[PDB]
Amino acid sequence: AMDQVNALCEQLVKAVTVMMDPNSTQRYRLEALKFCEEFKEKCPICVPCGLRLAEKTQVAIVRHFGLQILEHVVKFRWNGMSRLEKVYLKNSVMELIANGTLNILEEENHIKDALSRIVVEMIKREWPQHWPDMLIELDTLSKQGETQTELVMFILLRLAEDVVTFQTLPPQRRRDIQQTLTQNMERIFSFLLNTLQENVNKYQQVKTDTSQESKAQANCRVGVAALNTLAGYIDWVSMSHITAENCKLLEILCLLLNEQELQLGAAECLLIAVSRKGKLEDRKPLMVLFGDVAMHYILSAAQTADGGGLVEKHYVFLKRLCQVLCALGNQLCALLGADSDVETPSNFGKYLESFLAFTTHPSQFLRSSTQMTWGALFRHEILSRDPLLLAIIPKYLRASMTNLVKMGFPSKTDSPSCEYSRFDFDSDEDFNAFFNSSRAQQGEVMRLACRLDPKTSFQMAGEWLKYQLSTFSLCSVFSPSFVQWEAMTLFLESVITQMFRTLNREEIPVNDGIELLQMVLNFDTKDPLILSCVLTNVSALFPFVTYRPEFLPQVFSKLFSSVTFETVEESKAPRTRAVRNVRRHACSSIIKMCRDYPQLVLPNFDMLYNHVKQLLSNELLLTQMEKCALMEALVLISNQFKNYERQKVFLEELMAPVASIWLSQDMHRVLSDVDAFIAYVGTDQKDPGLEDPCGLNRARMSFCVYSILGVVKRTCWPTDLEEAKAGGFVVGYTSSGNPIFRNPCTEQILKLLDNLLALIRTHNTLYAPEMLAKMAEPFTKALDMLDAEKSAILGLPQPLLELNDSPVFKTVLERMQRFFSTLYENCFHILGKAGPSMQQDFYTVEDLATQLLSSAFVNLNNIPDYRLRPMLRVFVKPLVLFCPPEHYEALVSPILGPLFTYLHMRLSQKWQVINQRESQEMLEEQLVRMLTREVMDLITVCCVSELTDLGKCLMKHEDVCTALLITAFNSLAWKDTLSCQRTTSQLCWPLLKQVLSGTLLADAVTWLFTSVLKGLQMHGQHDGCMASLVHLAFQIYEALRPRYLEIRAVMEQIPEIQKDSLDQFDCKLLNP
Amino acid sequence: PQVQFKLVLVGDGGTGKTTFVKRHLTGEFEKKYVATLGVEVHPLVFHTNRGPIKFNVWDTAGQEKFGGLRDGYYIQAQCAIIMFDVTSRVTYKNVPNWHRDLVRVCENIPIVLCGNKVDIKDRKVKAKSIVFHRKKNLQYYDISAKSNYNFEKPFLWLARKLIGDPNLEF
RNA sequence: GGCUUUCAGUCGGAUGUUUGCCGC
RNA sequence: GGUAAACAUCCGACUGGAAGCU
Ligand SMILES: Nc1nc2c(ncn2[C@@H]2O[C@H](COP(=O)(O)OP(=O)(O)OP(=O)(O)O)[C@@H](O)[C@H]2O)c(=O)[nH]1
Ligand SMILES: [Mg+2]
Repeated sequence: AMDQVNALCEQLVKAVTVMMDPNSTQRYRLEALKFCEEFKEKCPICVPCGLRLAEKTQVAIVRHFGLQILEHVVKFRWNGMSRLEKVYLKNSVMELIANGTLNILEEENHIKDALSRIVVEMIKREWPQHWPDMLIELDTLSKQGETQTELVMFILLRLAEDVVTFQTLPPQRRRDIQQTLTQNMERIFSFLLNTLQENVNKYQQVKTDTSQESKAQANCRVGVAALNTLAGYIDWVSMSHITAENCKLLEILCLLLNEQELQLGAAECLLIAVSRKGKLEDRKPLMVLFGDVAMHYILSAAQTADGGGLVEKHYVFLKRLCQVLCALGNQLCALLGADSDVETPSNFGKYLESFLAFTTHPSQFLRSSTQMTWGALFRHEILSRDPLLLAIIPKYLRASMTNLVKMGFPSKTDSPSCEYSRFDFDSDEDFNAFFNSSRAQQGEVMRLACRLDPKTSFQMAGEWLKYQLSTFSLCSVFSPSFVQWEAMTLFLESVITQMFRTLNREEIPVNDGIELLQMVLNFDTKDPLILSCVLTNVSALFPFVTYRPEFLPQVFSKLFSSVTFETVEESKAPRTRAVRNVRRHACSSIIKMCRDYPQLVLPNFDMLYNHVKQLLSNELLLTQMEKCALMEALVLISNQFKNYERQKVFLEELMAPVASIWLSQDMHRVLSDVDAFIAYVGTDQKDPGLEDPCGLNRARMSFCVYSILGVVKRTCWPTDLEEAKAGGFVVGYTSSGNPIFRNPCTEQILKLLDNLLALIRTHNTLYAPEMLAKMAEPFTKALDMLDAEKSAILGLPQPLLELNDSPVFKTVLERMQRFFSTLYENCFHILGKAGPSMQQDFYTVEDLATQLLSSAFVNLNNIPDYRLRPMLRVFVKPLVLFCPPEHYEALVSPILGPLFTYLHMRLSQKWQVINQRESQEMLEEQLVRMLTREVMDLITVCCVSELTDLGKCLMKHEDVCTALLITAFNSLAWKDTLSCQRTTSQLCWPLLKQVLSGTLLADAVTWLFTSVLKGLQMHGQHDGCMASLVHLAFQIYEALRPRYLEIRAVMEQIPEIQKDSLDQFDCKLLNP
Repeated sequence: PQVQFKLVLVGDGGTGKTTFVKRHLTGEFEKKYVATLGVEVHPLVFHTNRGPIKFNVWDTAGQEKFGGLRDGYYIQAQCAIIMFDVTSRVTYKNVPNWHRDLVRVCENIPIVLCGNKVDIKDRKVKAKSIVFHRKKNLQYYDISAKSNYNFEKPFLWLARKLIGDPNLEF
């Protein structure tokens, strides 16, 4: 009625050819496609056609399409088939394996696939119960030869994948084949093992025996299949089978690591095996790999990592072997720590020797990889005490020194590593990113190494220093010297800080210490980048001066000279970055020095005082930033007077010029009036590029702000009570009996507070569009974000400008832009720090809260996101958190109330803009995310500890309370998935848990639950939110539905709810 | 014209395989998702520092009911790109499928994995959750056919791999 | 239902390390 | 020195994958 077998085969050949034709009419294509679909659905003689096309004579393309048919029939048409038809199709396909395919070495990989897919498809249709002799049938086919055995391996691996890993079958049918698999798993895995074992053997003697290449090549190909298909089971199957015959499977897999043709397969089996997670006791037998026998083949294969140039085949094996060795160490670390029967392997020395082989190899990738396992080895409760590990650290750190040197670019040719870096990373950018992030992790691991062998680490950091000191825009840049110096510094500094934690007060190489300290001191450079390492090496070595205070002056000399300039050139050329970097770096070391050893710097105080006084004498000489770092340092030494009045007098004298300029009559006007202010700073004016007087003004104002902040941040009573008493710092003691301190800088700072709040208020007012429009067109984005700060928070990276260059010149607009951002943050910083510094002399200030509200919180409606975030973090968070409860009433309450109300309102409106939906807008979306997190965090830290005192306390307030609940439950509706869980689990609940008994205004109850639901509505998709929100929804319907009845009102508006199933649950809780 | 290589493009329906290619060839962005039927082979020429290099790109339809020969298009391929969408979590789940199918039919070919449409508001598939490429030792590049972010990176890497010249420039 | 260890996710907290930026 | 962002080690908050227990 339809067609004859002969006729269809003909068109099917014409259709497969047109489809494979790269250059065929698109129209002929569709008709070919439409032919085949129809054929595969309706044609009753498909199997005769499939078997015909599928036959060895045709072109591979055609054979494959024949086989694809026989697969499509098993897969879509089995149910519309007679028992006889099936038995016929089965026997034909089984015949196909028997001898309907080409022999082994001829025969495309794809045909083996297509034939294989058909068997697997029939196995999944009916393996356990209608096809019981399948395992025997395959076992029979496999004895016929290698072409067959390979085919069986293709099938057992596809079958293992589809049912277990991809599990692509209905749940029910899937489950039964897996149970069957497991039941037969000893048989199946025994079969995989012996196949492998014999095939390898035959390949063994026959390999190098000239007149037998075809059989060596064949027995090999089966090995590869076995290893491949084994790799399908090795991770999922019970550990019984792996361990099976005195662990023969794992033994051979090690032996095969030294056979070039089977290694990658065997490495891949080892890898999966040893990454097997789960029950700790199931991994215990993995320790066999540490055995004498296995370790031998492991080490042998690892020794061949001679690294003699990049051979793609070998290097790819090494990347694999390496991961095997990594996982096997993490296994060891995980099994030992748990004391559970696992005792340190005898052969541990061999594992290490072998691991070290990869640690010292040229390849960046290979070295980086070892790090994590080394980090696990070095923090082991037990293995860091192992002496085989102790023994290995000299060789390890020796490796790390080289690892520290930033050599091996994909583009350059300087070192062996360069070759491989090309294999592994597209560009230098991909290389950098890997390198730098690698070295972060490398950092922590190297410390643990030093912590375990402090003597050696110091000795080798020592010798690398002595070495660097005497070796090697045409002065210095990114030359081999600088790169060598930076790595050397970094190692040493790392080594010394570590040493002064582990070695007792007495094991210190003092003599060798000062030895090096001297050499560093006497060394000399006119080159900024080198000096900058010098300065670091001084600070690293500086704990030595504790023993030999004679050296202090030299130390001061070294640092202060660097502060002043870099004699690249003075008032004639522009300041290069590396120059302004060392100066900053020196000033930094000055603070670190004074902050860390101050009894030490103490005897030398007048001299430093005098020095800094001299340096500031010419107001034009140092940077404001430099000026203040020095003042900061001076403050830090005065902490050591440990005496109130003594410090009181110093600081008032230190601050005496700053007070002058700040409390000045015309400064007051500048600080209070917006027009006075715009004036002082030069946004009023259009020489369209001679800002000149404007700059100096806005630098003096920065100077005061920088100072006030400096003093507040650093001033300190003695940290020892008994001592704090004696210098007259203790004012009395708390109810709980904790001393109450007064701080020497209180009187002085408090005097500057009115002008600060003055400036703060004014600065905030400038953000009004009618104030902002008062700026001149040159400077209209004076108060916008620096393009620096933009690509910053969009993740859009930057190029690295050379430190020997000043190409980016400080634009008049960019100059102001930097000023505003810093002045804004710095003012708030002082207020942030005022609380924890002054204590209850700041908190008890009269009408503080009102002053703060009218200044700091004055113009929020116009204050942007990027300003408010800084404000909250730097100012509000600390103001509140450091407040003694006595005044949660006085000021915390009157401030947080209006703040939370506002913030919440601001955010909801911000979120509705976002819910409404190039770079310029997309950017602002990011700032809403970060602000929201900041706000939620602020709320959490405030009352979550269940609530803190000021949690309880703020709740016992009308406005505060409402604002905390609204905000918290509204958070669930914002599209930021990070806040959902945080707020839900930590915040939403204990808030309601506080306002159970009493007034739960009916309208409030209904809203609360609707808002939790909007949460489930917004998120949904995300497993984190949903679970967490469901539970929270459940807690509200359970503490609130025994009392109120309007909760159910809400439930019934939810799409698809059986009211009957509701009723049943509703009454279940209203009875017992 | 010179060497010429066979390139196989696989992945779920709607991950933008056809649009990625239509771009490279013409240089225009296609908006409507007209479902691909089977395959559409496209030649792409790349004047390198080593001469012109051609790419026969087999744009195979990854819609269940529309792939023609499917596995048959992989026949004698020499490099492949497996593509998925970051809007659809499902498409990254299905990557190991597209992979098993490829290596089985033609083993040892360089494959590049590609997460498309990174220009879309919020990525459901987070850049940190992408680990498959590391377990199967393949290259990855998140990309966009509307944005052109890493537009040529997959071709360049393949080209680099086939010719065995790490310094190869497009 | 009452009490716990192991294994992946989504966070949370605490240290630690690294990389950017800081002439106003 | 300060500030922001990445990663790593450790001890909870819940979703889900094996069991011990009153
Ligand atoms: N925003 C965005 N949309 C894209 C991008 N790439 C593709 N699309 C859209 O995705 C949809 C489908 O793209 P196609 O290329 O047709 O999908 P395909 O891989 O050919 O689908 P199949 O061939 O059937 O597997 C279209 O609606 C395109 O507009 C992208 O990079 N960004
Ligand atoms: Mg397509």
